[PDB]
Amino acid sequence: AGLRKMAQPSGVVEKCIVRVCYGNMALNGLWLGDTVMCPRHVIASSTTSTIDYDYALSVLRLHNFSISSGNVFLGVVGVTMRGALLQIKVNQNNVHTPKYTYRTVRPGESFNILACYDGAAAGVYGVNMRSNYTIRGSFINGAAGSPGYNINNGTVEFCYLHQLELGSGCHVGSDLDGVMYGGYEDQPTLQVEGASSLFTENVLAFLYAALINGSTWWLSSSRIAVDRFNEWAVHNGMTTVVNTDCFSIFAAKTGVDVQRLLASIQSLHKNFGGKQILGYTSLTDEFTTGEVIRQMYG
Amino acid sequence: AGLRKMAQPSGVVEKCIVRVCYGNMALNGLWLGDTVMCPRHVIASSTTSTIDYDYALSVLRLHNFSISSGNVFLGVVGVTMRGALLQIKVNQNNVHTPKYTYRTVRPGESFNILACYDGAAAGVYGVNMRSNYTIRGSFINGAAGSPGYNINNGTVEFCYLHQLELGSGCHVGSDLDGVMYGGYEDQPTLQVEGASSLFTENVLAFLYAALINGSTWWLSSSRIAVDRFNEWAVHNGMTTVVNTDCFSIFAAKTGVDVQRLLASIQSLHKNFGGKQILGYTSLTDEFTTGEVIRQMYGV
Amino acid sequence: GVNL
Repeated sequence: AGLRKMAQPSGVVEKCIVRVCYGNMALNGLWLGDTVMCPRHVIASSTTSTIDYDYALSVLRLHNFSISSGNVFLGVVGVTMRGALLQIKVNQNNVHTPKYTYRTVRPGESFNILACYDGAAAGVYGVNMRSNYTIRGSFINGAAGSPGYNINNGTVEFCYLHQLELGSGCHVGSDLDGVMYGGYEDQPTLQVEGASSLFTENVLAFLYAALINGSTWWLSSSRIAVDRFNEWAVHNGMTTVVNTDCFSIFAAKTGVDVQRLLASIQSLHKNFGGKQILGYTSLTDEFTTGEVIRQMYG
Repeated sequence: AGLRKMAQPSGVVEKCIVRVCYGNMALNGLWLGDTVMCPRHVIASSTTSTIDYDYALSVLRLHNFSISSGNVFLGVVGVTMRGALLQIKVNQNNVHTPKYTYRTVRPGESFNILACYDGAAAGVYGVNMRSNYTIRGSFINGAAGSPGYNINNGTVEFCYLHQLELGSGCHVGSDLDGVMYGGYEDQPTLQVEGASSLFTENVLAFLYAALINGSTWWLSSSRIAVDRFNEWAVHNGMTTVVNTDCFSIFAAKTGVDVQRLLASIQSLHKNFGGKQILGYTSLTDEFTTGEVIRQMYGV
Repeated sequence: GVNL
């Protein structure tokens, strides 16, 4: 009984973190096979004016790179641009390379952040991609290159390398092909995050997780129609609901239908914060259905 | 920027988890050097009626144990009782044993849970020892033996092995000497938890991090004296604050004194007014000043 | 109590 925003174990990912230095810039890289990936602004000079990354690569000296795993430095064979990342060929294989894939995540999906500094893992936590493609993270200067990941069937699924902070805990990374999430630029210029809406699908996963754990003080007796709730959601900063069949697994375990939970959501929005649900803010949208099931039953 | 209840990386602890199976009971153990620690109720015949643990140990058959780290299977050389734990000597050394110490954590201290299932690490989260000596975890049946730990300067400080649940967000372990936290018993009996009190020092760390992160709407324009607050606290579910000294460093980065936050606490107590603070709608004592400084500054 |  209970529910916690958990992080999948980090050990397989820890062995792939390297320190990447260039000039007076140092950040984190991901070492898989004989390639290190890392944000391309490690080669940037100015940190307030637009950066011509292509010119920076044109004048790059490979010996100016200093790449280390623990106390062991690697020889740099080549560099190539990969969107907002650099792909750095190194002269040695990482013998601890896990089995892995790349996958881009979409808004509302959960993954794990391994926050790294100076090529070393310092903490691990779970995040959920917000509707404006930022994550509610905890990063200070030096965290760039921190990997996001999910573990599925012995396979590490890399989805995120940290790039920048827009404001507050609004953090922005790229996927592993170098595409920035949300389209934000890796330029030190003035950009604003879009608005963000609560993922109603995620709130429902959380509410079902509450029911399975015996928390029922919030559960309406009356139901509300999907369309009625949708009309309300768009004026109350929550996303609309398309299909209720994705919650079939929870219907089959609680007897409770989504329409009762949508009525509870509106009443919880009416007295927002009057009581916690499982020690969490009611209407927390950081839990997905998969997370809930994986945590609750397995 | 950003405050997140986080966990230290689980890598070094992950290699110390074993599955400990006896008869039809299975749970997790911690394998350090040539010793495996695990909750003693794995040798109980049923966890539904009172257990004579001494009896079960005396009738125990070593060959009935199956202890494995993956498909490394460990032969059992000996078994001894260590409070609420079993100290099992095994025939192989865990070569990946980290440098480690044992330490009993006190209320208001944070540590990490590596939540384990069937002898394998399943996830990791930070927790804080509540004043009633329980933690707000997420353990299902078969998670007993999950270790709690901190990491300081390459040393793993083990402080917790999960034992039991006495409520939905209410979990109890033993330290690695076998002493149950809070003195609860490893028996299926009527025990309830003591009332909890918010650790005011931790709440103040949280509210400082809120200010640092640009959340200020809740900040009181009044002030209350520490002595005054402490008399209010003992009647409203909060610990007294003893040393205001550790917030000197925080009251510089912000122009906010402890006495200002302490007035804010009284109003925020039982009310955030429809709003949130760094996602929270209720005062949290899960962050220590140490945690918060590490997260905002790296120091 | 539940022995987990």
